Amino acid sequence: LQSLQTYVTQQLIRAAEIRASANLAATKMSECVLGQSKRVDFCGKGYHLM
Amino acid sequence: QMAYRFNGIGVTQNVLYENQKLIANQFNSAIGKIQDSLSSTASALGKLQDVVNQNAQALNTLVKQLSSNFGAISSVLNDILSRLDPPEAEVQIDRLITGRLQSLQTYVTQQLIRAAEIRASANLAATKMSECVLGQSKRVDFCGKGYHLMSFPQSAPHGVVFLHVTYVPAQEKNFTTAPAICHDGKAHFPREGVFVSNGTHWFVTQRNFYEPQIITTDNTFVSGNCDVVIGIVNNTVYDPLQPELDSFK
Amino acid sequence: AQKFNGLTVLPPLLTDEMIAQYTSALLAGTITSGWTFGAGAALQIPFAMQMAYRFNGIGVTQNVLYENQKLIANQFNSAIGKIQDSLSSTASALGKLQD
Amino acid sequence: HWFVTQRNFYEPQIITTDNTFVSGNCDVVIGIVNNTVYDPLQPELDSFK
Amino acid sequence: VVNQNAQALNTLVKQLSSNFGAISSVLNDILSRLDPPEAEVQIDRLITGR
Amino acid sequence: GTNTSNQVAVLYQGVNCTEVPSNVFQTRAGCLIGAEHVNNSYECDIPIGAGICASYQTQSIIAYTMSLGAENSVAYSNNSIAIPTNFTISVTTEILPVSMTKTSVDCTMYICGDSTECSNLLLQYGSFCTQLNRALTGIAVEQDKNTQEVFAQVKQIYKTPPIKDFGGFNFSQILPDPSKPSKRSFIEDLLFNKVTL
Amino acid sequence: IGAEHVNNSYECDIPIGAGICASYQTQSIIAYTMSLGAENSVAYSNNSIAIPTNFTISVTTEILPVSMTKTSVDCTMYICGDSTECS
Ligand SMILES: *[C@@H]1O[C@H](CO)[C@@H](O[C@@H]2O[C@H](CO)[C@@H](O)[C@H](O)[C@H]2NC(C)=O)[C@H](O)[C@H]1NC(C)=O
Ligand SMILES: *[C@@H]1O[C@H](CO)[C@@H](O[C@@H]2O[C@H](CO)[C@@H](O)[C@H](O)[C@H]2NC(C)=O)[C@H](O)[C@H]1NC(C)=O
Ligand SMILES: *[C@@H]1O[C@H](CO)[C@@H](O)[C@H](O)[C@H]1NC(C)=O
Ligand SMILES: *[C@@H]1O[C@H](CO)[C@@H](O)[C@H](O)[C@H]1NC(C)=O
Ligand SMILES: *[C@@H]1O[C@H](CO)[C@@H](O)[C@H](O)[C@H]1NC(C)=O
Ligand SMILES: *[C@@H]1O[C@H](CO)[C@@H](O)[C@H](O)[C@H]1NC(C)=O
Ligand SMILES: *[C@@H]1O[C@H](CO)[C@@H](O)[C@H](O)[C@H]1NC(C)=O
Ligand SMILES: *[C@@H]1O[C@H](CO)[C@@H](O)[C@H](O)[C@H]1NC(C)=O
Ligand SMILES: *[C@@H]1O[C@H](CO)[C@@H](O)[C@H](O)[C@H]1NC(C)=O
Ligand SMILES: *[C@@H]1O[C@H](CO)[C@@H](O)[C@H](O)[C@H]1NC(C)=O
Ligand SMILES: *[C@@H]1O[C@H](CO)[C@@H](O)[C@H](O)[C@H]1NC(C)=O
Ligand SMILES: *[C@@H]1O[C@H](CO)[C@@H](O)[C@H](O)[C@H]1NC(C)=O
Ligand SMILES: *[C@@H]1O[C@H](CO)[C@@H](O)[C@H](O)[C@H]1NC(C)=O
Repeated sequence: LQSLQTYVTQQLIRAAEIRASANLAATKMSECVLGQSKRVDFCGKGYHLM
Repeated sequence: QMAYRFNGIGVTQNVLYENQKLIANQFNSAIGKIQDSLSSTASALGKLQDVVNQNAQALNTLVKQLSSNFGAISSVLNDILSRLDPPEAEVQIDRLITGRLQSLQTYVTQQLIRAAEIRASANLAATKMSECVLGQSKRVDFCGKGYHLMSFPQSAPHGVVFLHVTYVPAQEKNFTTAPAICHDGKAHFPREGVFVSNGTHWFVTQRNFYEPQIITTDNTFVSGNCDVVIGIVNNTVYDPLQPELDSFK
Repeated sequence: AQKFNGLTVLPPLLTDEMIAQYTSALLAGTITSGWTFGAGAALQIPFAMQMAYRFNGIGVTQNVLYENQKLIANQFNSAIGKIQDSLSSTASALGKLQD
Repeated sequence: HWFVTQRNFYEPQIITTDNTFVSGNCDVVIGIVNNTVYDPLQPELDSFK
Repeated sequence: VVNQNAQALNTLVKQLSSNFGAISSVLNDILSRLDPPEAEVQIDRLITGR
Repeated sequence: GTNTSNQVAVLYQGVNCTEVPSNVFQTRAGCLIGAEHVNNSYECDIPIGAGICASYQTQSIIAYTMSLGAENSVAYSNNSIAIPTNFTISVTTEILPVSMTKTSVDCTMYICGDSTECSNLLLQYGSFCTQLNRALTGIAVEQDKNTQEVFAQVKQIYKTPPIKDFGGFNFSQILPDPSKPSKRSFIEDLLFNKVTL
Repeated sequence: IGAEHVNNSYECDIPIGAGICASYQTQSIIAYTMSLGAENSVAYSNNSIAIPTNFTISVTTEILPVSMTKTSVDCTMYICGDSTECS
């Protein structure tokens, strides 16, 4: 039971990292693909085109 | 202020003044529709109700674990202390204590994770408030679908509700376009907008709203001869100075 | 992965074909209509004008694109080929997913 | 010779009233130089003869 | 941040002095006073708590 | 849902189900019974898995492959453009949580419940409860900071002017009403009556 | 118990709860309802605008942590203390 609880806690911790990465990916998709970001280093080095 | 905010989304400020009544009526109808849609529940407020349910259910699950036995003869501590001698009651008290302590530790860990999730959501909410309410956002889809104009906040029992006002084009027509106009061997490009034609004549119109203008030196600039540009068309340009000079006779 | 001893894995809701279709739709929209389809209905427009708009937004006048369209197209084509070659060279840029 | 060019690309133009604006005398600005400017209206005024 | 790391570390260090139901919190005393076939049942209850 | 009907469907996950002992439909996420497979495709109502979703037809339960959306081809040409001639303004709603309930739990009453000998046995375990109380207090204190940093971004309390000459715009549904005792807006009042514990 | 209730209102010094805060008068402890901020009404009109005529530049400071101390604990040495039988 202790081993199973440790595994569950580790998965719960890793899920937050996965969710944060997914939110960042969605924001980058929306800002760089559906428009032209005026924001430096958010969609690559240099002035962003598309 | 509406005239300022339309200028931010690349639309000239004049078009508000010939359509102020229509815009006001559309805004009022939209507010009424939001009221009616909020009255007709579609699980819109689920993002708060689920949080309340997960807090209450976790707490209640913590409550029922007090009735567990954990290998003792009975879960009631008073029965143990009033039924057995201390040197034999201890070997039950210790395991009951360990079980209860483990349950409490699990509850605390779950609360610790949920607090971080809620705090991340709160940081996002504060960023959105500062972005959409106190200014006019340019990043897309951050304050609603479409070109953002303004936002209004409203209170919630454990959150905040934003009402985003956006500008959306409605109906379109298609025309033949050209990248530049060649006149007197010189290429011409528009200062703003693009060249459009209805089949017989060429005009200059705005980016997001059809409003034709006569091609003039005032809203065009010249850069080099026109042989290099691909797809250039062959049309004249008007200069307002010549009629004034002729009238000076 | 493997399943045994009381533990199982579950398939995701969306298959790889649906994700590929979504990406293809996004690519077609962004190459055929610019940013218009993100706000509302898609409006068709030739690609050279769209490159001219994107040049105009970074503080560069749109006349320099038309005078250098072939060079920019050649540079883009070479860059795409270089990116394609780089991944085929077994470079470990995919560490993030593998980790 | 003096010219006017873009921010991020070299493209010299002849200094003209059409791409400049006037504000105040030149006694207060530090580092101002002493050069002429072109006015396109004079040839057209001369054309009415 | 510095204080909240330091206090956690100090509380981790202090937990080594707990008894956890054994006859002594010092493991050297446990293995110097008792015969191992009845001393393992004293060692394990310290091991679990630590 | 019970209020809609009483018919149900049963899904067996990860089983070929030739050995599971009507309608039997094989699915990559395990076969399900009590559902009819159909040709058509719609938006997903109830997710099953592997691109399969189920819904109530209205008097039967059906299973179908998901549909991503309507398909359309834009009329791309190298000399054609499309320009809008009319506009419509719209209002959308987005909801975000900011805080949760503050709770505090003491060990001694929870574990021991005022028993003296239990308290004597408990103190040999060290300082677990000091850690637990510190963690719960740290969770509780940061809840107020979350509300403090979202609201209270304005230094001074501005009041609405008496006359509502706003160029024809009507903000009466969102401005506060002094008559109702809690001094909330109509929409804000409507929001508080929809959330229950 | 031990705090004096007053009519006035100030910014919160020590939070108590439900809009109540406590502070030291400089020479007794008092309790008061929180004051949200200064109150004023803007002179709105349908043909009036306000334009600034001067400006001041200001510098502000913001601090953010980036890292914490790297620590490592040996499991066997901590639990057992170089104990063969314990290991
Ligand atoms: C642009 O759209 C608006 C509404 O979105 C149109 O206004 C309506 O036009 C119809 C046509 O007779 C009237 O019956 C309605 O009373 C108008 N108002 C509303 C709120 O529906 C408008 O005609 C469209 N065209 C132009 C050029 O503005
Ligand atoms: C605008 O503000 C500046 C400073 O904020 C003013 O400059 C000061 O003017 C007073 C007037 O007597 C002087 O005593 C100070 O020495 C000036 N400098 C500073 C740094 O305070 C200025 O007068 C204001 N008005 C205008 C039109 O600039
Ligand atoms: C305009 O759009 C319609 C609808 O797709 C299309 O059939 C037509 O060819 C386009 N061009 C013109 C000039 O009508
Ligand atoms: C195009 O617009 C001009 C504007 O005056 C008009 O005279 C002409 O008839 C229009 N042509 C067509 C084909 O609509
Ligand atoms: C594309 O443009 C060229 C000229 O730039 C023209 O000759 C050709 O007809 C156009 N393509 C189509 C399909 O009309
Ligand atoms: C454009 O018009 C001029 C007018 O003389 C003519 O010389 C030239 O050949 C024309 N070019 C095209 C491509 O029609
Ligand atoms: C800086 O500019 C001034 C005139 O504005 C000039 O006299 C001086 O020489 C310049 N500095 C240097 C190092 O040349
Ligand atoms: C600039 O030129 C004018 C023209 O006569 C002259 O009066 C003035 O002294 C000159 N200033 C400098 C700094 O050379
Ligand atoms: C049950 O379904 C009916 C029909 O859709 C609906 O009118 C009703 O509001 C639902 N709920 C209850 C409690 O009857
Ligand atoms: C289920 O079992 C039968 C008999 O062994 C087999 O023929 C069939 O292929 C199995 N189903 C699948 C999806 O493999
Ligand atoms: C679905 O359509 C296919 C043909 O595309 C057909 O073979 C199949 O029988 C249809 N399914 C049903 C349930 O009729
Ligand atoms: C605003 O709307 C409300 C509700 O429809 C109405 O009672 C009120 O008179 C409206 N305000 C104005 C100025 O017409
Ligand atoms: C606050 O003022 C009211 C009258 O405005 C008075 O009745 C009340 O006693 C005052 N509060 C205290 C703590 O004295």
